[PDB]
Amino acid sequence: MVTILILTDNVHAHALAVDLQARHGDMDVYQSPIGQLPGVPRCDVAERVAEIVERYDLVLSFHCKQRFPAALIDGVRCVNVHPGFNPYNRGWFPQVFSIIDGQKVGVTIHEIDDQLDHGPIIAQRECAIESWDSSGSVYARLMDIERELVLEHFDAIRDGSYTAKSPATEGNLNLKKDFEQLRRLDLNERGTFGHFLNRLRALTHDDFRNAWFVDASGRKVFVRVVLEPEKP
Amino acid sequence: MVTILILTDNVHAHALAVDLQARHGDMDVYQSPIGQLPGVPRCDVAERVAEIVERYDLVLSFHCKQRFPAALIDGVRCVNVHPGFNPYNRGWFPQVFSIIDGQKVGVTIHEIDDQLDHGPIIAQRECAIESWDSSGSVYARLMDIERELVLEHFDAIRDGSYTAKSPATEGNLNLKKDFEQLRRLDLNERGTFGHFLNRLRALTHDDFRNAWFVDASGRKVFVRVVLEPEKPAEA
Repeated sequence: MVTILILTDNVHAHALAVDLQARHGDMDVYQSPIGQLPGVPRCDVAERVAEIVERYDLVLSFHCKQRFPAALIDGVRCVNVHPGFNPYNRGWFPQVFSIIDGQKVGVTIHEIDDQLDHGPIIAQRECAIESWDSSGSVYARLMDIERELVLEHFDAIRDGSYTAKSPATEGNLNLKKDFEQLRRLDLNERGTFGHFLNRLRALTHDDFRNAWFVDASGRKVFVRVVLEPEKP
Repeated sequence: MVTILILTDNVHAHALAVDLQARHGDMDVYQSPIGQLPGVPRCDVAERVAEIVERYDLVLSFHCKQRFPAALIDGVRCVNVHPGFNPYNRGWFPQVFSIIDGQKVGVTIHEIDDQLDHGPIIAQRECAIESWDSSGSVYARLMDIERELVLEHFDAIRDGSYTAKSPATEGNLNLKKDFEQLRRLDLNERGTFGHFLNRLRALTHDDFRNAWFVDASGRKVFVRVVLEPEKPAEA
């Protein structure tokens, strides 16, 4: 008896959403106008507030990066699923920034307020970062944890039977621009080999061409690292 | 009429030798007692000096790492093919060391004397090192260049009709221990990002596990780098 709107542009969250839908039933699964998921219906949130409010009991977003209209937040219960450990490295690509700065990463399910990845926490779970992890390998585990956490908490999210708690501090927020500035490797920058290995593995995600430098002759060169722990 | 002994332990130099033998005829191809080339006959050079000297007119080695017996050098004309640009980064894995120090790398065909990769140069050719090269990618090009250069100068080497010239300087020599020392990445070591990238690419060679660090829990982790230049606009 609970009508749920799911919104996500993320491929892994969408696969999760499709499974929740097969199990729950009264749930629609949409992406935004800029989403790139083929065959997934599209919802322009800013233009659909009264419709969403009239039709749904709960809006459940995954990996949302754009703030919801105040009227939406007020008109219906809005919950977001974020693949970082709030309030640390809120925003873009939490694992990239955690690999670099040592703070916790994980998955957080929280009530939505007017700030990004901010607001009362319903549940969260940490994900360990190993010395040999890259962004891509942490991200993969984060997607498993996300599925594990959401499935465990689904009934309480659907029913509203939790007591959510705001984090104790504001933490820190990373935006797209903070990621873009990390991508560029300054060949002149001094630091430890550990620091440099952290930077390269933080920027390594499957075959994405994230990290780049410009060489002594003006040519752009992309870089990633392959890290392999000795078997125990 | 020139009877040649080729010695090499290297798999690419050996394929080159077999091609030379097909064209030359009067040529035997051997590896050392420690070579790992399957089906390649073995020659213990130190134990075989008198035999080599009587049977052959030229000894031509490729990538030779053990100094030749003095009586051998004196008894028969000996020439080596070394995949570095003498006199710079002589010895082990020149492209590794040149990726790090910016010195020239290449292939050098030289007369053998009593030091490693030292002795009058018959011919050499440089191999450019790109910012995106690894040891592995430079090494593959060095093997092409080696075949190019040796084929070009083979008749002259065979006939002894060249005039070899000693390099003007001693340059420098790397041994196996110098390579092994590079392998351990100290996480506390300080340097530029450029220097560190040079270190990782120098230690990247196909899938060999050359570079490693130990993390704070004592776990050993191996490291390779993948570099790819932005593709030029379509030609």
